[PDB]
Amino acid sequence: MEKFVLFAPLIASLIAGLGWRAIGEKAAQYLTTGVLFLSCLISWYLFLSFDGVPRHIPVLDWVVTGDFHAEWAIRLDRLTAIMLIVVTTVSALVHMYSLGYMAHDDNWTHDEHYKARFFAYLSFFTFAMLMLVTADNLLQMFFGWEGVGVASYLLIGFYYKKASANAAAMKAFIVNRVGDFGFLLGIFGIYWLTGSVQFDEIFRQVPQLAQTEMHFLWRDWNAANLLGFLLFVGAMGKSAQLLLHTWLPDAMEGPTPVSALIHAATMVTAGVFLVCRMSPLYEFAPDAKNFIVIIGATTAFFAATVGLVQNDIKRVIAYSTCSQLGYMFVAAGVGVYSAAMFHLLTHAFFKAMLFLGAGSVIHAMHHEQDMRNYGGLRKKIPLTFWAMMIGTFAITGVGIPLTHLGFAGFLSKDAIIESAYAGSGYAFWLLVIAACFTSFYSWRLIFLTFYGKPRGDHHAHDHAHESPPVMTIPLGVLAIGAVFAGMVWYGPFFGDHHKVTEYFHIIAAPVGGAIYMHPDNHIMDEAHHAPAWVKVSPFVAMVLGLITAWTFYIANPSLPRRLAAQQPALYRFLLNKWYFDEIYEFIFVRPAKWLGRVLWKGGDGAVIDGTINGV
Amino acid sequence: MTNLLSIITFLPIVAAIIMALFLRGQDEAAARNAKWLALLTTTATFVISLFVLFRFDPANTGFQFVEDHAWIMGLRYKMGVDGISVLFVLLTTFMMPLTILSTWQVQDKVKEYMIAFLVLEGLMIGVFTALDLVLFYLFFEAGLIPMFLIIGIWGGKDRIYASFKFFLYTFLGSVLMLVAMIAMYRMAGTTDIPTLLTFDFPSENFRLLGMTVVGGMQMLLFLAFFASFAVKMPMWPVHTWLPDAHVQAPTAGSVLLAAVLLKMGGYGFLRFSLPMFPVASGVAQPYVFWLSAIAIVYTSLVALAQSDMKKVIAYSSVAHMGYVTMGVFAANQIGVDGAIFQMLSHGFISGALFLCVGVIYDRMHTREIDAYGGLVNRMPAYAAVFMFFTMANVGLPGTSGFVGEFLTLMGVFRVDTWVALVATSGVILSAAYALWLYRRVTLGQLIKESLKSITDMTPRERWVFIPLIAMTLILGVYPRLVTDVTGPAVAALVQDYNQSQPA
Ligand SMILES: [Ca+2]
Repeated sequence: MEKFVLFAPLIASLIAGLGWRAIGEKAAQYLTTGVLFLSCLISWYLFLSFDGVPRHIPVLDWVVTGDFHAEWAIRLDRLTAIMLIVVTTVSALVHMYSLGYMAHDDNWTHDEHYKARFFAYLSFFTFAMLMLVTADNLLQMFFGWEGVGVASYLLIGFYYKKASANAAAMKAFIVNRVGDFGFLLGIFGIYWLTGSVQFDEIFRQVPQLAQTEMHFLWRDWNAANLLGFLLFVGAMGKSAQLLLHTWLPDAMEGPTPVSALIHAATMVTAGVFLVCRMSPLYEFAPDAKNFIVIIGATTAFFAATVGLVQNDIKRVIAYSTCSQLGYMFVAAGVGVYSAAMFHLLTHAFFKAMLFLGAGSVIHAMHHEQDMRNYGGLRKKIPLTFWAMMIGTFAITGVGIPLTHLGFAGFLSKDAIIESAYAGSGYAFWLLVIAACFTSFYSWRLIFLTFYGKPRGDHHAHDHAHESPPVMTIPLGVLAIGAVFAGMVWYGPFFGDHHKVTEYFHIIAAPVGGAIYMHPDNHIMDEAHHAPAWVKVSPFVAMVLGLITAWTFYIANPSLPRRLAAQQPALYRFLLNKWYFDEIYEFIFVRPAKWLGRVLWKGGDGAVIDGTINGV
Repeated sequence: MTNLLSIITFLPIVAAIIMALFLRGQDEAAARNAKWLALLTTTATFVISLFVLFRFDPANTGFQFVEDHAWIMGLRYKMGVDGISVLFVLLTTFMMPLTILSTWQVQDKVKEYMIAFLVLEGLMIGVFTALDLVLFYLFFEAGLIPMFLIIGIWGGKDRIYASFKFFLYTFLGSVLMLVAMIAMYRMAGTTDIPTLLTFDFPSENFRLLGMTVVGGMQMLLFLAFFASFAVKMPMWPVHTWLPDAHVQAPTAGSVLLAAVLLKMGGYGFLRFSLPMFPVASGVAQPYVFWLSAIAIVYTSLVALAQSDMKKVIAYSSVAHMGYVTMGVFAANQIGVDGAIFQMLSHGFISGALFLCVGVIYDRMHTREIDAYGGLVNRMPAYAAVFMFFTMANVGLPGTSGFVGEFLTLMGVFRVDTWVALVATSGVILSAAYALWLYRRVTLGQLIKESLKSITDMTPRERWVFIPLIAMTLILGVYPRLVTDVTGPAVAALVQDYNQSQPA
C-alpha cells in the first residue's frame, strides 16, 4: 500500500510519456491524474491512521560493496507521513488544474503534441519527491534529491523553443549541483565516521560524533558540526537559500502549474525536510545550527526586500517562497523542528493556491504576467480574486492577535517568530521586519492587479473571464487548507509539548522518533512563555505593511513613483535583485569559460602538444 | 567448450580470414554479404561469451576457464578470467555487435571495414584473457595495427596525423613496459601471471644516476608499467593523442576507441600495478591522486571551451577516466569496485554518445556545434536518446554513471580529503558542459535552412540504442549484478595490497 503510492506515479508517467500514441493524449492525461488522486487518497489514510510506530518496507538492494550497503526502501514515520499528504495532495490538484490550464497552449503549433509529455513530467516529478521523503538511507535520499533536479530541469525548460526557458532550466540544474557538491561530501564523511548511511544506524552514533574530531582539508573539525554544515549546503541549493537562490526566480519560465508544484511541495521543501529528518545530528551540532539560523534569517530578509519592487506576478510569488523558507530554517536552527514542518505544511497549502490563482489571472489576461497591465479584474474574475485574497490572508498572517484563531500562516509563522525570540535576537528582528515587508508586497500584488482602474491594453481587459471549473475547484480545495490547516494542526505541532511528543513519537540515543530535540533544548518551552509584545509583534508588522500598501496604491497612487525618484540607487539595487546574478557571471561563469579556453589553447595546444610536436 | 576463451578470442579473427579469402565481389551485394557475416560472427562471439559469464563463479577468486598450452621461446599460451577481467570480456563482446549494426549505411570499402573490426575484436578480447606476461603484451600492442588503419582509411580530414600520433604515442609508452616485463621474466623465472601475482619483487631502495629510487626495483617496474597504462587510459598530461584519434576516427572507430580500448589502461593497473608492485603503488598514490584530480578539472574546463561536438565527448572521456585512476589507487574495497564499475559504465555511455554524434553527422556532415539548433523540433526520438545519455554522462542517480563516480569519490575521501573535494567538483563541471552541448545542439527553434528537412532516427538507429539504454538503467538501479561478480575478487586484491605495505 505504501509501495503503490511510491511506484504508481512512476508507472503512470512511463505509460503516459512513452505510450500515449497507443492510448491517446486524453487517456494519458486521465491515467496520470487518476493515479495521483488514488495515491493522494492512500496518502491521507496512511497519515490519519498512523499509530506512531515507524514502519520499514524493503523494496530492493541498491548498492552493496564491502561494508557499504544502501537499499531501495520505504521508511514511514510521522515525518514521512506529513510529506506524503503534502506531495500527493498538491501534485494531484496540479494535475487536475493542468487539465484546463494546458487545454490550449499558444507556445505550440497545432502540429506539435505536448499534453501527454507535460503530464508525464508531473507524475515523474512526483515520483522523484516521493522517493526523497520515503528514503531510509542517505543514498536513496540523494536519488530523490537528484531526481527532482532533473525532473525540474525538464519542466522549467518545457518550452524548449524559448531560449529563456532553456537558460533557466540549465541554471537550475547547475546551481543545484553546487549544493549537491557539499551534500555528497557530507555522505562521504558520515559513512566513514559511522560506517553506515542508514538513518537509524547514523542516529545511534550521533552522540559519539559530537565528541569526535575528523580531519577535513587543512585542519581538524568537530565531526558533528562539519557534517551538519556539509549537509546543509545541499539543503541551501534545493531550498534556494542565500547565495544559492538565483535559480528559483528564473524557474518561472516554466508553465505556471509547474511553479505551484516546485514552490509549494517538491523542490524547495526538500531542504527543510532534510534538516528535520537529520535533527538528531543537528541537535548535537550547535555550530551547524547557528549557521542555519543566520542563512535562514538573512534569506528571509533578503527575499522580502527584493519582492517589494518586482513587476512580474510570478516573480513576486517566487521571492515570497524564498522568504518563507527562510522562516522554516530559522525554526529548525533554533531547535524547533515541529514548527519548521508546521509552516512547511501550511505553506504548501496557501502557496500552491497563490501560484494557481496567479496562473488563473495570467490565464484570463491572455498570458500577460506584468502587474502594470492588470488594473481592475476584481469584478471580471471573482473566484480568482477571492482565492488570491484567502492566500494573502494566510501568508500575511491574518488572525485575532492574542488568540489561536486565524488563517493557516497566522499560527505557523507566529510559532517560528516566538521560537526565534527565544533562540536568536538577530533572527527575531530580521523575521519581524521581513514580516512587515511580506505584507507590503503581498498587498501590493492584490491592489495592483485587482483594484484601481483597468490599466494597460483594453483588448485583454474586456475579454477577461473566469477560468473553467477544472481550474477553480483545485483552488477551492486548497482554500480549505489555507484556512483550517493552521488551527487544525497547531496543537500536534506546536501547541502542547506532551501532545507534540506523542505525535512525532520522540542522554539516550536519539533514535526511534521522527524528530529529536536535545534535553538541554528548551526553546520550544520558552517560546510559549514569550512576552505579550513578542506574541503580537507579527500582527503589528502585518498591519504596518498593509497600511503602507493601501496608502501607496489605493490612496495617493503617486507615492511609489516619487519615493523611487528620491532614492534611485536603492531602487535599482532591489530591482536588480542585489546584483547576485551579475556578480556570479563576473566571478564564475566568465572566468570558467576564459580558463577553459586558455587551458585548451595554452596548455594542450602550446605547452603539451607544442612539446610533443616539437620533438 | 573446454577451450571456450580461445574460441571467443580467435573466432572473430578466423572469420575475418575467411571473409578476406572467400568473399568476392565489390558491388553492393558483396558489401551486403560482408555486413551480415560480420554481424553473425560478432553475435556468435557474444552468445558464446555469455556461457563464460553465466558459469563464472564469483566466490572463486582464482582464475577460471583456464587453458594452458606450450608456446614459442619458452613462453606459455595461457588464458583465464577472474572477477576483475570477466566483465571486460563481456563488455567487449557486447559493444561489437552494436558497433557493426551502426555501420550499416557505410558504402566505402565495406569488406575491408568489416575485416578491420573483426580482427580488432579478437585482439581486444585477448587482452582481458591472457595469463602470460608476453601474451598480454602481444594483444595489447597488436590492436594498434587495425585501429591505425581504421582511422587512416575511414577518418576525417586530419586522419593521417591522428593515426600516426595514436600509434607512435601509444607504442612509445608500451615499449618501456616491454623492457620491464623482460626484467620480471628474468627475476621471477616465469612469465606466468598467476605465478607473478605472488612473487615478491625486491623493494629496497638503491641509487640510480643522481636520485634515490624510493621503492627499489618495484618502483622501476612500476614506472615502466605506469608509462604504458597512463598513456592508454589516458591520464593527464599524456592524453593529447585522444582528442585527435577519437575525433578523426570514423564513428564506429570512436565507439571502440572510448568504450573498450581505454579500459586496457585501467585494467592494467588492477592486474599488474597493484597486485605485483604494492609498495611502489603505495608510494605513487599521492601523485596519482593529484594527476587524476587535475584531469577531471582540467579536461572538464577544456571540454567546456570546444566548438566541435565530438571534441566535447572526446574530452569528457579523459575526465571520466580520472575517477577510475583515483579509485584504483585508493586501494580499498569501495574505491576499487567503484573504479571497475566506472570503467564498465563509461563503456555504455561513451559509446552511446559517439553514436549520437554519428546520427547527426550522417545527416549534416558537420561536427560544429553552431551548425545545429532546434533538432528536437524535427528529431523527437533523437532528442530523447541524446538527453538520456547526457544525463548518464553527468552521473545522474538511477543511471550507471552515478554509481561509479560515487564509489570512487568515497574511497578516495578515506585517504585524501583535498583530492576528494577537487574531484567532487566534477559533478558541477560535468553538468556545465554536458547540458550546454545538449541545449546548443538539440533545443531552441529550428531557424536554419539546412536543417529544415532533417529526418528522425530510423528504426535501425533506434534499435542500436535500446540495448545501451537498458544496460545503463539496469546497472544504475541494480548495480549488484556487477559488484557481486567483482566483489570477492576485489576483496582478495585489496587484502594482498595491505599485507604488502611496509611496516
Ligand atoms: Ca602480489
